[PDB]
Amino acid sequence: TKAQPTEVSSILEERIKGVSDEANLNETGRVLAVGDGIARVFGLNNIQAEELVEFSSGVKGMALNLEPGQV
Amino acid sequence: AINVGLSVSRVGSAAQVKALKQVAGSLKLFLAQYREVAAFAQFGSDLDASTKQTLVRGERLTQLLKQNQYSPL
Amino acid sequence: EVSSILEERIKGVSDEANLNETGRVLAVGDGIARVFGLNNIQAEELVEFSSGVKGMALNLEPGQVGIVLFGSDRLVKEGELVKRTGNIVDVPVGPGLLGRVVDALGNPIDGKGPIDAAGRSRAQVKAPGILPRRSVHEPVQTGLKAVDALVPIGRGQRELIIGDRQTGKTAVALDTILNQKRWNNGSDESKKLYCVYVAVGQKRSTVAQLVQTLEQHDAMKYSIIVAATASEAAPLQYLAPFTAASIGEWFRDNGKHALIVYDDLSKQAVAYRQLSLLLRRPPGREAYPGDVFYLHSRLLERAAKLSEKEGSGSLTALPVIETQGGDVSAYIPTNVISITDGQIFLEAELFYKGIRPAINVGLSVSRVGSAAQVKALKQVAGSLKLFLAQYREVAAFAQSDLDASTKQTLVRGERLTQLLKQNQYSPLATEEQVPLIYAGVNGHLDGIELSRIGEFESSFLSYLKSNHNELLTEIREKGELSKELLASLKSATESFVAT
Amino acid sequence: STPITGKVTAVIGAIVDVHFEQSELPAILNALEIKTPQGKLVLEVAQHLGENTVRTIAMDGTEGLVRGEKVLDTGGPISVPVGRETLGRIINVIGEPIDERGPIKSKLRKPIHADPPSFAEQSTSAEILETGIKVVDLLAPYARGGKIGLFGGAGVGKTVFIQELINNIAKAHGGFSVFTGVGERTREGNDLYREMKETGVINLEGESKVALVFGQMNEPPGARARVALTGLTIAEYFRDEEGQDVLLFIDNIFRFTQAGSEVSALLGRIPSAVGYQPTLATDMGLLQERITTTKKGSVTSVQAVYVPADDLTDPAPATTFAHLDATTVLSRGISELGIYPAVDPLDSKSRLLDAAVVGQEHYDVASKVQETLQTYKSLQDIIAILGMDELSEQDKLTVERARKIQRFLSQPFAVAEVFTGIPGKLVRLKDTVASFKAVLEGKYDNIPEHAFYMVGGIEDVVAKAEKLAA
Amino acid sequence: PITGKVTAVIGAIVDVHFEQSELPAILNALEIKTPQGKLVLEVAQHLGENTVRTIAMDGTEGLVRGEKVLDTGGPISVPVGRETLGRIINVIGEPIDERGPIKSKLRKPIHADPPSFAEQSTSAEILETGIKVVDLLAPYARGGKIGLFGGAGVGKTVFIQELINNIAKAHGGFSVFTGVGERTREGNDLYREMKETGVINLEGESKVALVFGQMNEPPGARARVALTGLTIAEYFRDEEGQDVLLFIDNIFRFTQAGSEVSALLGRIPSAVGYQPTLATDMGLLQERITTTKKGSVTSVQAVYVPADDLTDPAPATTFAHLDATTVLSRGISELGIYPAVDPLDSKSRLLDAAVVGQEHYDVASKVQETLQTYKSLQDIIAILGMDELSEQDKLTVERARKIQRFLSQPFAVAEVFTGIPGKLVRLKDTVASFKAVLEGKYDNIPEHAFYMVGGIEDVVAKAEKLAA
Amino acid sequence: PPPVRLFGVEGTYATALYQAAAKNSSIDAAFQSLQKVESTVKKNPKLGHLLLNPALSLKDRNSVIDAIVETHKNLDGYVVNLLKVLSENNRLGCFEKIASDFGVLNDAHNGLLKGTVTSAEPLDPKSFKRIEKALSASKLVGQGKSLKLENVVKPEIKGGLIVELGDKTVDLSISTKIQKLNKVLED
Amino acid sequence: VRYEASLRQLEQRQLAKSVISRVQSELGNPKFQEKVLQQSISEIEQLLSK
Repeated sequence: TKAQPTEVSSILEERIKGVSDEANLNETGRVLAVGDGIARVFGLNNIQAEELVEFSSGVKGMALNLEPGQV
Repeated sequence: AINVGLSVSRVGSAAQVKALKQVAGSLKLFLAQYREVAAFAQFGSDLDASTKQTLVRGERLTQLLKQNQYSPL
Repeated sequence: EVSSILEERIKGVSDEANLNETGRVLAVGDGIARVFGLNNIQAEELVEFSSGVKGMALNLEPGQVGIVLFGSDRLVKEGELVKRTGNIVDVPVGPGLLGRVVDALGNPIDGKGPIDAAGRSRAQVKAPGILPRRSVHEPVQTGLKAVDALVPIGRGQRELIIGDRQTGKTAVALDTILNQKRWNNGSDESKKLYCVYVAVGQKRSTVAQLVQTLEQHDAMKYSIIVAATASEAAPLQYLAPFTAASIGEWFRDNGKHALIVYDDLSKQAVAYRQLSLLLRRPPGREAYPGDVFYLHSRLLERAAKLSEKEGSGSLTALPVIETQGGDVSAYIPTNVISITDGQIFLEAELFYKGIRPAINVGLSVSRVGSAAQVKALKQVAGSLKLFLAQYREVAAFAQSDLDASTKQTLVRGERLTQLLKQNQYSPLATEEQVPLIYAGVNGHLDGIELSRIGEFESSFLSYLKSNHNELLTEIREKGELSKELLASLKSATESFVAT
Repeated sequence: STPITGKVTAVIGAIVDVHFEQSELPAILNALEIKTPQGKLVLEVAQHLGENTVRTIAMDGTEGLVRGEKVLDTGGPISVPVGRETLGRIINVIGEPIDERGPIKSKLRKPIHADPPSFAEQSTSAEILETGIKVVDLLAPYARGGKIGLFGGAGVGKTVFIQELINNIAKAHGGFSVFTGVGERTREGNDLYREMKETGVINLEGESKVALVFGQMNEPPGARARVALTGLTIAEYFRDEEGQDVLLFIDNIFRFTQAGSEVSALLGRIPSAVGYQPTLATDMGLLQERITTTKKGSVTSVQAVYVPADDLTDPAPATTFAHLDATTVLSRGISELGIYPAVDPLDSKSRLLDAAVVGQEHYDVASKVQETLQTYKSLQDIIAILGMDELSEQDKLTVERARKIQRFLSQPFAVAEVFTGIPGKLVRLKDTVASFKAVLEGKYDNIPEHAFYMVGGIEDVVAKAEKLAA
Repeated sequence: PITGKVTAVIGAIVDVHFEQSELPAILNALEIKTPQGKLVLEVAQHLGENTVRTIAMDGTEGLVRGEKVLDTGGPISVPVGRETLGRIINVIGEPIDERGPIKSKLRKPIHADPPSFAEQSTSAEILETGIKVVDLLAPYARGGKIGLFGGAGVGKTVFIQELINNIAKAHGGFSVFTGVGERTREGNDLYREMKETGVINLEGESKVALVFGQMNEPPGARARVALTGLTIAEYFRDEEGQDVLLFIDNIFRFTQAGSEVSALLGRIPSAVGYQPTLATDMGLLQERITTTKKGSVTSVQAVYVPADDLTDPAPATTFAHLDATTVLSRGISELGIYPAVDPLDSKSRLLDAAVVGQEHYDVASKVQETLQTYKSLQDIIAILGMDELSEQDKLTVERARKIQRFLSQPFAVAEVFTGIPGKLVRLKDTVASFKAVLEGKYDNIPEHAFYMVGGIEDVVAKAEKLAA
Repeated sequence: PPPVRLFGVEGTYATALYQAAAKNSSIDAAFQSLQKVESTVKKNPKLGHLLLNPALSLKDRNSVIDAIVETHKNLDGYVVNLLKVLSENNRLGCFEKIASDFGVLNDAHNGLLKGTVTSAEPLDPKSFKRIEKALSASKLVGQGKSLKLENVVKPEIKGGLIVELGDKTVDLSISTKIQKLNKVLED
Repeated sequence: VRYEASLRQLEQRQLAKSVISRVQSELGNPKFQEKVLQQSISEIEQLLSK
């Protein structure tokens, strides 16, 4: 029914193929849609509010919206 | 507050008292001409008798029109 | 009887089996049928329905490909075939559309004459190179004295006719088509502008005058009128300037000239707005789409004067832009004004003042202008700019009585202004524009009462034809005034002023 | 198989969605009917949203639409009645009589939609309307074929203008007419219905000289939209099949524009031109083309138009100005001044005015008038500041004739016996041309300004010179 | 590299879906093989899942979802060097002028990062020209932005041509004239004119290189042309240490095109109907323009007002970046003065006491003051009459009129028309002239005998020739 | 991997399920178990009504899953991981939609084509076979992907037939021809 | 004169509805079987050629 940003085929294919739904949603994230000056990382559910994340690219950014499934 | 310059009834009148139509017969033209004459009157230009006629008549009416709160009659 | 003709046609229709790719409507609303299938399909390609409606594919996306319907929503339903014709929108181009009023689709809607075609060329193409170009220097005579001298007209030279609503916009334009009859009559076909009037979102009633007036003056045998009317849908109106220019390209490529008068880009914009908003395209200025600029720009940059290589031909243009009381600061006027080289700006006041055309030539400039101008007309109306120019500024002084100087300027300006008041739909030759202006400049017309100006004009012309039609023919064909003609020309004005 | 069952899915004001069954295959422009206590609610399909589910506009009340309640499929647009026996009856937007004299008689029926006549069908004007109102007749006359538009603000006597034309012109011509009321008050309908019953333009027997089609504003926004399409269809029937000129009248056609704007946002079509339907050009365009002169009948509409905020440089009137042949402009000021009607002298313009079509004398006279008034208006500035005695003698005389002309626009009407109380006048086209000319030639500047105030034709102007002297 | 199939074609916004590993980086250039030439698309978002969102540089027509796409590995690479000059190039760095493939030894990307803090213009610099009016009253600077004002075809072309000419003598430098919103009819005329006046030579090398961005190419090709010319300039600056002058046309049509690029990508075009990323884009553009240790690019840009407003967002953002304004007008041209410069509207924020030394500033203030006082006096001097002049007052009149005429350059670009041999007057020599006129040591030399000459040396000749 | 990607309208779930069990080659097994659990949901009237109706909490959707797996044998544990992922995301609103889209993916990747041969009437088995051949001659059906065709009776074609598959059709229906025949006798 | 003009159009319109009248006879008659099959085989011949 509802459309959700958690309909991502790369996320979905790994949740379905086990009882495992990814341990890459703890203290790690993997980037998705990025550019326009705003970026969307999937996971990071152990995170703090107004925290700094450092991306492996030599760019760091500040979590603004902690949403359930994305930051 | 009341203003009669931008107060119109599109369809037209028939709803007033018969007596009030006669007495206010040309009241509508006087007030409407007066505005235009009044505007001219402020530049300080010398005005001919036709213009000063309208200006003397109009002004007196306007003072009639004016009212104070809570006078039903 | 009639049935027999129809019987002839019926037999010529058979069962047709093979058909290519197809889609089925999922939901259709507001002229936006949304189709399932059509994976592999060209950008903006034509589709033909099973109910015989046509469409274009602005939206291509994998879930659905969002067709835009050109016709009725009442013949389109759910679950209907959409055959893929396999051909991007293109319309026939030929010489045969001379004397032919065609709809946006190129077929005769007046019911007069067949379409002799040779090729079909796309509505959208791409504008030639830098090397396919040559400087603008070819005159063109509109038959109005003011336009040809103050802000000359040229070939592949576009400049506006932007003005207020029903102030005789169409009269500024119509005079020019009627004047192009002059070259047409002869046989040098590198001087023949085959005119196209493009009525976009402009109703069939208005156009019926437009055709009628052409027919009376025998001008439907080279004028072409492409019509996408007020009633006809937004694709047809959106595609009406693109279809018309393309007809002109056949002429232009074969080495010829032709002329396109667009009426009006204010209405082209309105149609793009209707399309954008139903396909939920980005907003912009004034609630018209932000990407309107790109539309106008593509159309106006094909109007150009080509190299000799490309046969020494051009597509001359004259867009007509409709203003809301003289607003030029308005988003759609503003785009076109920058793109095009020159403007002509008609004025509401002149109209009310009984001067019709109400063209106001002070607020007219042409960026390229006089590089395309007859030599004859440059000599006798250089002066003419400087005389009318002073008179405007000195006409900000109004009557009691004034300085000896100031009053003189008004007298000179005013006789010239009444001279340049002309009746509409009346063109003029080069041989009759050039003598009159010289009379104004040299003050043999500005020594004669205002009331008698109108009289003077015809008398002087007749007087020149009776005595010496040799000087007029000489003037015309040389294109220029020589010291021997300039001696004579003064002599002649004197005898005429005497009577 | 076509289901005859739909169940309603969402009532959100006028918007009513239906859930049709397997195989239906919905098609736009159909009519769905729902049985209701207020009759039969008609729904004109204006979208299918897919999977047998339409999103429709209501033409009747939805303050009693029950969800789950069976929705039949009727198909195509609704069919009203046309004929000559459809005259002088009051016909509803759904085609039903609210004049309550059995059904509206038929022979043939046609639907409220009609395709617009092709280029080959179109033909020019050749007849010249004469309204009998001196300002209209000299400075912008109308011709049969035309799409006349009565632009003005509010308080400029819009209904009264429309009323005047029926009082004169309607009786006169040999054709029948159609009066269509779009979104108007319950007072105005009744005023039109009584006044013309008495004048015999409405008669209980058929074969009249008007039709009445009252659609009102206390009916949903879709009904106000399709009251107009309904009346128009009667006029097409006249024109083509029954071969008679119509002198159609519609009122107020802004209720038609404003109506489309309401259901535009809700159907999903985001506003354009700022607060207006993005389909403004084409809806107008379709409407206007039906009203024309062809190979038979000549249907010449007189359309009322409402300019909002008294400003006519706003996008909704400006778009329309193009669509209409013979504009007039009216304003609050002129009406109040005692000059009836409030039509402005320089702003009344036709695209049907030619110097030959209305004849050379007429043209030359109306041009002189346009000049003299325009000098008057340029001089207003000078007179305000400088004074009136720092004008040249040529100028002073133009002021004087322009004042005479300005009060020579004033003519009382019968239907403006709610203002002056002096009956109407009929003024012939030649009589306007000759009396204006006389003023301008300087031979009829012996006549004062007030003797051109409240006059008819020429005979009248002479009669008023004597009366004031005594 | 990696390959993928086009999975959308909405508008001129094409999304391409690639075989799963990674997507192109942002700003990279993609090449599409089609029978419509090539179409170079530039990535301006990553939608995720190995898909992109791109803007177009070449019209979007003759595309089909399912065409194979190629990833270059970075921005669009334009040729650079001194084998590209006098030839017109569109946004992809290839000929419009049809003189045969425009190629050179090296190519460089259109997008680059601006130099370090250390390598910016950190101290004042002066860029010497031949014009007296520019060099006195508004000194052109290195890494300086001077926003040109007025219309095209009244002197504008003459002014552009002149400065290109001055630079070769001064350094050995080059220029690149970049036309944004360029009309194709006009473009041929500018290239033919530029040949005639001697700044583009049909045989080998030239001076100016032309970059045209036609309107019959998408909004992105109007936007990225400014970047395309910049790369050329920089090559001279960084690897050949030569000073350059980089023109832009109208900055309205850079703004007009960028709004479309914004609105289309997903973003909102709000900034009074223009892009909200406008300031930041001018920031990228005009901070790679600067004086490095080896050379310097300087920029002349053109301001077009939207409806005669200096209070709008687009004029405003430009006015902050700009350090001087030079104001051509027609009134000046009609008094027979070419340059068309207005010395009353000639101003710089690099006209100071410590930026051009004290002497230069203090002469400029007087030269400004004479003309200002002459104007104030002239109002009532004309009305009262030319004989109600004071002794004091007519001393101001006399000085001003000497200065007015003296400014004119009979310069090489407009040489044909007046018939008078060209002039380049250096900045030091401008200042020096103005000192002798201030102390009235040429009040024996008539006013009109300052007509069409340059420096101090030049007017020695005209004085003799008037008397003779 | 998928035979072609399908996105949106709860088919992003189907694509993900397909590719997940495709990389493990347990697609027959996915199909069999999905058919089994769906078959018992559909033929229980309220369970096939109120399970697509997403009127449940968080906690309840989870309790639904537990009741569903009593009717399921637990033949495959992936279509049961699909029930768990739907219950966690706060939906159970479309079940046959996720199913049906998955159904398309499995047998297209395998190679099975779905055609329709709508006709107004029942037709010869000779015809089916002849058409089946007509297709094999042509490039729609080259093998590597099977042929199945379904004759349907729809009075939506009222004579004649329409062949459909791989969006390439041959349309010899009498209805369309009746419409053009009208058009010319209306001039 | 108007109706006479109208009548030549009506005459054609009567033949339009007549097409519908033969249509009824086709779906009642075993033309419903035989011509559907004339239609089927031609589709077989065209499609074999692809």
